[PDB]
Amino acid sequence: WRYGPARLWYDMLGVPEDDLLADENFLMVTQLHWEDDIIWDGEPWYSIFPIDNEDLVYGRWEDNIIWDAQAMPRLLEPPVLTLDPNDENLIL
Amino acid sequence: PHTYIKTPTYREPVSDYQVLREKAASQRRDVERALTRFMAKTGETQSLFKDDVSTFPLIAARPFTIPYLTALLPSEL
Amino acid sequence: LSNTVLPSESMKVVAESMGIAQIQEETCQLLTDEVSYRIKEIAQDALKFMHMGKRQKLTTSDIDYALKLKNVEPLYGFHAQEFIPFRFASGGGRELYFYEEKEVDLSDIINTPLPRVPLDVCLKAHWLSIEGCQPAIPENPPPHELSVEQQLYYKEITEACVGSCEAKRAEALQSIATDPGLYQMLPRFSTFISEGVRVNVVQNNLALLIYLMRMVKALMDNPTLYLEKYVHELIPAVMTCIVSRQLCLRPDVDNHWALRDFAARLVAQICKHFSTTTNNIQSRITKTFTKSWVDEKTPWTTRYGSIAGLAELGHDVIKTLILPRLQQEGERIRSVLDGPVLSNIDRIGADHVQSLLLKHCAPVLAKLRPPPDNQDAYRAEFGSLGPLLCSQVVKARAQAALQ
Amino acid sequence: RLKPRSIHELSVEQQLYYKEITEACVGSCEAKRAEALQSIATDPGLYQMLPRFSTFISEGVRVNVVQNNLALLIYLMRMVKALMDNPTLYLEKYVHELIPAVMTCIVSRQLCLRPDVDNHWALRDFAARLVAQ
Repeated sequence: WRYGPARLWYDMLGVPEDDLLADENFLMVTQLHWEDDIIWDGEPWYSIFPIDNEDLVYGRWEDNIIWDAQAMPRLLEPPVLTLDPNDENLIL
Repeated sequence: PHTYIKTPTYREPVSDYQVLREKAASQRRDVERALTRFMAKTGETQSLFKDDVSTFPLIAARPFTIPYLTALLPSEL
Repeated sequence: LSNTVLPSESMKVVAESMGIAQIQEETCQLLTDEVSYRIKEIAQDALKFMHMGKRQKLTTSDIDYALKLKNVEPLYGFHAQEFIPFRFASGGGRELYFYEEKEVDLSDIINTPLPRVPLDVCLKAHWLSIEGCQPAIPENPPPHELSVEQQLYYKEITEACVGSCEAKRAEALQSIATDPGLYQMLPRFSTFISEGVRVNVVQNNLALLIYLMRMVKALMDNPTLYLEKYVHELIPAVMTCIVSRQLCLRPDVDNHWALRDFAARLVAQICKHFSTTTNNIQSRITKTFTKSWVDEKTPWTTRYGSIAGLAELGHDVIKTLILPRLQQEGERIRSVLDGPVLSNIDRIGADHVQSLLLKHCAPVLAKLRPPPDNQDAYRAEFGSLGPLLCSQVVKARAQAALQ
Repeated sequence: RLKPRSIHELSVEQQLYYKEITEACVGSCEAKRAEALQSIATDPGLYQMLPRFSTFISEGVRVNVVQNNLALLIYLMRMVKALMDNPTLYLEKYVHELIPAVMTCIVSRQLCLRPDVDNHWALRDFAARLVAQ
């Protein structure tokens, strides 16, 4: 949607239609300090909640950022928003 | 049941009119307070008390060249 | 594309108005390529009175001037003010269209209101251009949906972070970081940020990317709003300022380097606060950084971004990702100490990569080595990382003395 | 555009199973514990519920050493031991939460009186050292 959120970007663009990579290294037993995580009486609240997102959880947003601008599958484009309604508290 | 059981249930929605009125009211009050504090901080400001910008900032009164246009005309129509 | 004629079934209908019962299809083809040939010769001769008498409309007096030209008898009754009406007749199998003419009492044409008398042709002079542009005389041409409160708040907050002045930007970021009710405007901010970082590919603006990364850093510091669901747009935007190659308009003088370590610190924070074992945010970010770093052909800017993010993740990551490829420093110093090609940009980026590498690998060398470190630099690659490690041990001793 | 609502990745039989196993593993009755521990030790479908078990363990020990509740801890360490000897599930994605929980159990001070349950405290350390080794 050209007139929706991100209209400022659309107007600026001027578009008007409408071995260290081994899997184990990354397992969190080899990358997390158990002692550090514990509060240990020094001066959370999650996972008893049922559902999460899909894109952030599954998609490769890391690929979103064209590492090389010249080799781009998509150049400047309308990139229309989806108005996809979700989350919560949102009245509609 | 765990051996071969699946319950594809939905998510209990909020139908509480009281808490929905409270949520919409408090969100409207908070966004209008944030908007008015941001607009009073980034412009000319007045104050009911001497040197009072942090608490109760007033957007300063600016004169219009034609005041009936901003008074009488409807903005949502 | 092709020679278009009247249909042959339109001549069977005409031949039955005459009384001809059966007309064969070769006769109907013989009729319709002649009458559509004479239509095109009066279509194009009416157009010669539309053009020579300058009208661009093709009134019905143009066709009557062309039928007069081809000697054929005129068509009476087509100068009155009419239009194109047609009336459909369904019938029991015979589909057609007709006129449905109407009547009028004769005394209601004798007693019609007369139109106003016409005016005679006169001349009028006026200036069209006076030694330049046209004058402004009247003979010339003239030249789910956010409420209004939060729509205005969204407009003011987004236009305060585009770069008119710095003080309004600082107050807008201190608004975003410290307001309680900014939910219901989080998806709009996420869309704005992700599309604005995308718009860097059309215009390589470093400044607007620094402003969008400070917008993300302000969105993270808000205690009231939970970005776990809407962080999906934010992380590619944050990693954008880390793994893309042209972050600058003038590559040599623009410090894309800072939008690199700022966004790397940002993505280390975004995978400290939000990485859960169901998410796999940190493992999937390390895997993208790792296969961007280990893979050759990658530019020195994107390798700088990969090393910067991996080194802001923590100490064990640089133990098990950076330290195996320390021999790559030799491949770097191939193009730094040595080479006639000196005036290229591949030297400033290479020694920036070198400085970041030895700055981050000095405490890692201080953690997993002896306290002496006599010729560790000689044992190290290029003998420089080892000097940096000695400097790091000295800094650690100074910190211990301060404690 | 009102879109549909998502569903939790556990079934309601699986979620009820998780609730029964966790309310049995806090050791109100000993036979209930022992079955729940054997159920943890040999359920093949106990993957895809394992984040919620690891989070329940980790979060529990940290708010259970605020007041040194020894049983709550001895039951959680037995739950860790029952999680480990299950052959089907893949554990080293979750060991970064499991190890600092056993570490504090062994290296922590006892907020409850030390003399009465010192033998159990030594046993709690012994369970913690055995799982850690």
